[PDB]
Amino acid sequence: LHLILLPATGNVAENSPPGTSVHKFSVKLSASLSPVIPGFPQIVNSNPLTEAFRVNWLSGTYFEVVTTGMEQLDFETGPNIFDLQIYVKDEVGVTDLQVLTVQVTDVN
Amino acid sequence: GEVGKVSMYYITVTKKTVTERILVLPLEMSNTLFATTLLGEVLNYYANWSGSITITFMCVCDAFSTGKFLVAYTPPGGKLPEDRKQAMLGVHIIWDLGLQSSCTIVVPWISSGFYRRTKADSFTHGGYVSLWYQTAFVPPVSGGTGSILATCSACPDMSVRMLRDSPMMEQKNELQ
Amino acid sequence: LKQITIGNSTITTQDSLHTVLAYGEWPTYLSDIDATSVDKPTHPETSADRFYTLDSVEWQVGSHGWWWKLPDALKDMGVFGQNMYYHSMGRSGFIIHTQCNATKFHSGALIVAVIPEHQLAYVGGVKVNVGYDHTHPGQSGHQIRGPSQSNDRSGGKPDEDPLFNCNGTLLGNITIFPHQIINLRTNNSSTIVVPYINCVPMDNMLKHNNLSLVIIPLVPLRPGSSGINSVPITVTIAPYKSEFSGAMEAQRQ
Amino acid sequence: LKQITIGNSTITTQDSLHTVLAYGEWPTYLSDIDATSVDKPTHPETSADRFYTLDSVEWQVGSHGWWWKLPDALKDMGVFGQNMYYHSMGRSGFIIHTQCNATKFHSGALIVAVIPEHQLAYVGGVKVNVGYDHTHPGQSGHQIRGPSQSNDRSGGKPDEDPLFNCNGTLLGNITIFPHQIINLRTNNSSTIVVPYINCVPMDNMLKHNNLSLVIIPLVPLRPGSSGINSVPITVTIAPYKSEFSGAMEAQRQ
Amino acid sequence: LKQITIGNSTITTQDSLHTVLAYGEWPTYLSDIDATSVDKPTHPETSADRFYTLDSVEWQVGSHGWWWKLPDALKDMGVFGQNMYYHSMGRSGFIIHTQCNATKFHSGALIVAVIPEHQLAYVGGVKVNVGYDHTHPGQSGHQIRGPSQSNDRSGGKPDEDPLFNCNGTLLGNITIFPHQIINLRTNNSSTIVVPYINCVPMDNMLKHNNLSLVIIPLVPLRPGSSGINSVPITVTIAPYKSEFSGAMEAQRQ
Amino acid sequence: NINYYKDSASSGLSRDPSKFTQPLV
Amino acid sequence: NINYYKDSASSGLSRDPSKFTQPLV
Amino acid sequence: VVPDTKPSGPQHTTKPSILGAMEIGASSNATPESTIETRYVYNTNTNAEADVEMFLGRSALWGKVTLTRQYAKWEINFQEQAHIRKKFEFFTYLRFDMEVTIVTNNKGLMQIMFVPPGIDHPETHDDRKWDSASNPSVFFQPKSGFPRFTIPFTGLASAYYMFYDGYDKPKGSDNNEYGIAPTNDMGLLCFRTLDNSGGNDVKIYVKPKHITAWVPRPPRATQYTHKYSTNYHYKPNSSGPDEHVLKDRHFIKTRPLISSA
Amino acid sequence: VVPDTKPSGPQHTTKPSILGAMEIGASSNATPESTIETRYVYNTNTNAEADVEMFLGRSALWGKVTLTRQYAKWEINFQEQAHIRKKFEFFTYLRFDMEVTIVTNNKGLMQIMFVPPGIDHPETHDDRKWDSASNPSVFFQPKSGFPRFTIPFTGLASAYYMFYDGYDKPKGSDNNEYGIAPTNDMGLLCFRTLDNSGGNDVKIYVKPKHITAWVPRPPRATQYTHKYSTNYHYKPNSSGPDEHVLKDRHFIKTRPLISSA
Ligand SMILES: [Ca+2]
Ligand SMILES: [Ca+2]
Repeated sequence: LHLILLPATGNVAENSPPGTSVHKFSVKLSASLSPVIPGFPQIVNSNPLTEAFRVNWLSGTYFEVVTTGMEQLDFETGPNIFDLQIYVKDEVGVTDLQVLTVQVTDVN
Repeated sequence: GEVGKVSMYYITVTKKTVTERILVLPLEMSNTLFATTLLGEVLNYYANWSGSITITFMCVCDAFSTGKFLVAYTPPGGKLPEDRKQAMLGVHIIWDLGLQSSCTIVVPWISSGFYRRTKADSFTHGGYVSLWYQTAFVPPVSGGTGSILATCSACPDMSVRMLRDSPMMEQKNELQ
Repeated sequence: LKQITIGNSTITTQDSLHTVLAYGEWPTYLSDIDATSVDKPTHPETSADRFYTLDSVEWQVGSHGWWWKLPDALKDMGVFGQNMYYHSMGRSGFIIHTQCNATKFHSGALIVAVIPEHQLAYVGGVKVNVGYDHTHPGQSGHQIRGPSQSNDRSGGKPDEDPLFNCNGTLLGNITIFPHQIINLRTNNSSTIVVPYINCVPMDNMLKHNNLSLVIIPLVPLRPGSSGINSVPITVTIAPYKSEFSGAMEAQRQ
Repeated sequence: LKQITIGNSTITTQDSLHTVLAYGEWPTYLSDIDATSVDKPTHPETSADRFYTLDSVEWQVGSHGWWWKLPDALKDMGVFGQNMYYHSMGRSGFIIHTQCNATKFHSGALIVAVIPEHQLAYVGGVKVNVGYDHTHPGQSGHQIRGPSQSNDRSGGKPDEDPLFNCNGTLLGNITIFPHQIINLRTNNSSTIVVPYINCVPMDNMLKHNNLSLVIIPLVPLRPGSSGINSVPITVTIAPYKSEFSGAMEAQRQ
Repeated sequence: LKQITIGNSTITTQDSLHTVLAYGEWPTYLSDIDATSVDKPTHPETSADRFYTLDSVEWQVGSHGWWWKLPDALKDMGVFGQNMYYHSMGRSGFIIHTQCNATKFHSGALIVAVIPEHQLAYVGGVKVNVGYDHTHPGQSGHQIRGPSQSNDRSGGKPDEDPLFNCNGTLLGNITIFPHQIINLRTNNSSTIVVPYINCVPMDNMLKHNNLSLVIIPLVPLRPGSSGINSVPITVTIAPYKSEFSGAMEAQRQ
Repeated sequence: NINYYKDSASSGLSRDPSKFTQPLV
Repeated sequence: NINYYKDSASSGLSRDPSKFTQPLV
Repeated sequence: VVPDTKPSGPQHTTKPSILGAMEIGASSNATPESTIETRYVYNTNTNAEADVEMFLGRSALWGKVTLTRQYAKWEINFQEQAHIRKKFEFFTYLRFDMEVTIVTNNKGLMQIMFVPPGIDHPETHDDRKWDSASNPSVFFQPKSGFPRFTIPFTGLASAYYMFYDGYDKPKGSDNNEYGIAPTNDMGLLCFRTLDNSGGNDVKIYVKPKHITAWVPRPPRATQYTHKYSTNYHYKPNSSGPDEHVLKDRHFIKTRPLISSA
Repeated sequence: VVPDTKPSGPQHTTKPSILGAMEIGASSNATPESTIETRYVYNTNTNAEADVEMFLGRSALWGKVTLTRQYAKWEINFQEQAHIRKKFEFFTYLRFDMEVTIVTNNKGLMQIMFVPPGIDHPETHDDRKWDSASNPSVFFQPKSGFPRFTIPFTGLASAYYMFYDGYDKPKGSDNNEYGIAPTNDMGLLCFRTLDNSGGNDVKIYVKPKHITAWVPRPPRATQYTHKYSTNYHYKPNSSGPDEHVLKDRHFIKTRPLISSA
């Protein structure tokens, strides 16, 4: 398994709505065509700790990291940069952990 | 996504259990990895080149993150390794992280002919440079990260010949 | 451990690298074999050649960079600025000390380059020369503010993209210039000693900016376990072997 | 700071101790005063004498240890392994570099010993010779898996107790052997250079295992304030002054 | 009477001619004035430089010929083959001993030539490159199987005509190449010592076949008064001064 | 090596790395 | 014998059988 | 020539010749003798096609013109053609004499007039300012020969500015000119035909010789938009209502996945 | 010069200088002094027209092209013309500088551009890639002179491969290329006319000089079928239903009866 386009940097606005987009990635299916386990890809760890980055599933094998709004991004206070790690894992099971560095811009 | 941004110059590493291939640089002066550097945009003016490459990896992380990486150069004619046991059989170095962030692998001049073509083909391909986890990357937190950059240059024994046009320049409109 | 003393000032450091001497040459005085103007140039030598520290800029997350033109940044800094405003010509070497220190819990990098003749690109579109006011911002510098299609184009604004060095040439090839990297893991400071680089012996210090110090956050500032999300960067520039000739009225308004 | 280069490979370290030279002797070639077989031995000297890195083992909590027999571990590692399978006899010195680095927040120790002729005990009970397959595990090594009364005894399994060094002699007296300790407070690596130790000049590299690298977690791995509970240990073994004689068909199946 | 010993092997003959030394030069090692790659090449010198005897081919009536590419034929022959599969480049001289003996009642001839760069023709027709599998048959060689309009053309088959040397140049002019004739009236063997012939110092031993030993039944095998209608031909090839550089993973599948 | 025009500009084509790659003190 | 272009490739045409016909030992 | 490869055996050193530091702004001294075990190799290779006199002295096309009514006018600059402009913008200051070869497909009798700066050029053919006493002029027939003349270094400085971070006028001015536009003008070449026969295309091939390059710069990684301007935001469509969008026109290609190439 | 004939009287020897053996792979040492009674003959004859520099250095035609729309393109190879290809395939490796003379019947102003390997050639006349800063280009008028330039030895080896028994790619590949096609490319020459007047035929006469021939080969006894391919089964008719027959096209003539010629 591979995570397409993840070693990467996303960008969220400061006061972003719950449901906004912060990076669009994909997964190449390891030449055996064994699909992804439907709970996965997840976010195991974040760098300081973080909720509200939930990985969503777009139409197909393409996914997306989406702020769910359980935690507000407040740039005038901290923290402003997160390093979530995204954990795809397929049906037979060959995992791939890849980092999405998420920055927070300043809305002013 | 990262081209057009400053974040195309580094990759992000983490603490993993199993060894993963982190980065592959194919040793081509026509590949966009090398051809946009100083060494590559000089060597793209010349149809042939002969010499050794220096590639220096720097890990930007905090002062407590340590790690060992295997930087292997597969010589020409060999497949891209896809296993660390297949990569350690080539020209490799193993660098620790502490008190200095940089380490240089000298990609030596291993070739059948006397000169290698700049526009890479299968007859004179230069091989591959691959970065591996030797033992890990262990940061002071569980989800901590490091940012590995890379620079390239020429060794003193590097030569070029057959000065040609550069493919790194276009002109489609008229400059008025 | 390092110490740099130019008169009435002193720079001290603890975790510092080798000082970069730009193109292997120290700042010198203009020799009689290389001079064109006939009058005797002035030599302040102790009140102009001294460490002037500019305003601190804040390295936050999402900061794309800063640049200071030289000798434009020292135009209101002391008797160097007064001698620049009162003379027709001038030449000067520089000793640029850049300071940013955070912790052993922070991450980040700063490529600190000194570009001779940084002819900045226009912010985009039509054939418009960039403004005098926008390439001469003083000691405040110019926060690079990042590329966007929605950037203001009113009146010859300079380019805002740090990747193309705001003149079209790629960052990462910026290491052909006299540079140092402030990696917070290993060092905290960067000293660059630049001679007078121009194809002319002396020129007008207000019209022409010879050097341009450029600081780019190559890797962003991770705070780590520590609640400090932004660390100041201070730039301390000292003229060295500065001379001026052709004294005249003050060129102000 | 240290650097060990044997051809087509290079070991580099930052926080490293003195290299241990086993019994004060460097690996040499077989002299004509100490040789028995008449034919000229081969000397690969650049493609066999190189750093082969085995698979990484995971130092968790509750890991009792690992061992790799030599030159059994390099049996499928390159032209050293190919020359071992194609020759009747062989001798080789070794340069064993063990790497484990965690942090300044981790605790732990690793006694990394090189035992000549580690005749392993049976896993327990009746007079049963231990198996060929269990003392020749390749580059994967053998996780020591701890003592228990419920250990499998099917087919000459080796002993699983790290305290008795899996041959009945006490750990802690293992420092009579060429060893180093990887204490994560002070160092992260351990280099041991072993000559050819045998009472015979050359022997069959598949039947006889001369050395046996043994790594024991003396003190467990405390993670400290950091969520990393397990750190990999990588073993990089390089043959040195390896020679082989009596060429023949490949001794595989 | 003749004897050729290269280590761990020995060739002996009774009715043998002068040994042919190809182009007057012995196989040598690559000098430092003629080398391009920087790393130190390996030198097996006793386990690769030895007489490897390939499979025997049967000289019947109607046999048009056989050819073995070199160093392709020794790709699974011992540590020479193992060093070829594990290295990026290699050069080697060869000592080719061809053996065919029948009787004083048999008749026949065998032109045994060594062709440098035997670029074989396609078996016929359209612009199609010949296959990798058909010009690399291993130690089994390629029975030439005679010209016909009904020969298989599937997948870049090589040319099957021995008269045009399967590249368009006439047989009988094949004596410009290092050759010997095995005329069963006078001799039974033919030894040809070839140096490394290439316009490059070392190349990949799997992609490029430098030499090509070609044996053609010039005059057919008459049995005479004796009921033996077919006599085996054995080819014993020894590398000589073989060296390899640029060690890497095995280039197999 | 003749100068056919008796001028220095009229001639043909005429004929250390360490100022870069090591600009240290 | 003058070289009018000051180059070795720019010149004109430049100027034992026993490796063949007797390649014996 | 380049240095030969020195032999290196196995080394067990405590000063690593391969752990450096990128932060000091100095490149590595690392040769292949540090990393592997090398052999001696006689290196006869040269970089004599890579020095500035051979890198730049090639006779690039600097400008094209087309005779409209027996008349063309070209101001001498390396700025209309991107391939020679990139090679010149490798450096900051360049001091070079230039020889100027005119390749015209006109058949007949042509005149070039090198008008030095500070005077009125002839605005047409048959103009009175073609009859000049001191302006250097070249008459030639394009059949049987190409014309060629060396313009020496006319600089007003020790070198030409490839880049200028300054302005020609003080702060209060309004027609200020950024860049290298006021710092140096190499005159202009005025072309006319005294016959009518052939074509109209005039190509000006200029070769820099006796070159001295003074401060290295990054090679340009974007296509040029204007001249004397160093911009790189190309505004492709002026008419349609996607007008204020700006392409980048760089040469960095993308790969589908790192650690798979 | 060739050796003189030595005088030889009647000889009654026991070591015959005329009984040899063909099987040893060595040719005979037999001179006419062995077989007959010779006289002294001063031989001033030379073989100075038979050495490789005089055998190959003659300026053979290597390729023809025809300008279609003011444009031609020829990749440099000795493979289209059989008479120079046979003389080169006398040998295995050849190291030679080559001078290239262009014989065109076009009247006007032509341009040759030697495009070195690894870049895009101009795909037409009036293309932007004719305006190049570093590609070596030749402008000439074909009336009053033929153009000529020496391309030195551009080899990536010590010699050119006339024959290559190898492939450019490893065993698992599918687009493998047998022969000398990947081993060396001598660039290409791009022709264009800046006028329109004359003809379209461009002939490229290439003379190998400073030649060093390295391994002798049999001269080819069959006609060539393709290039870079060394085939010789000519497939004459593709349409009709005798299609899969293959002529041989050799030069061995037959006589009606041996021992009667
Ligand atoms: Ca806010
Ligand atoms: Ca804000």
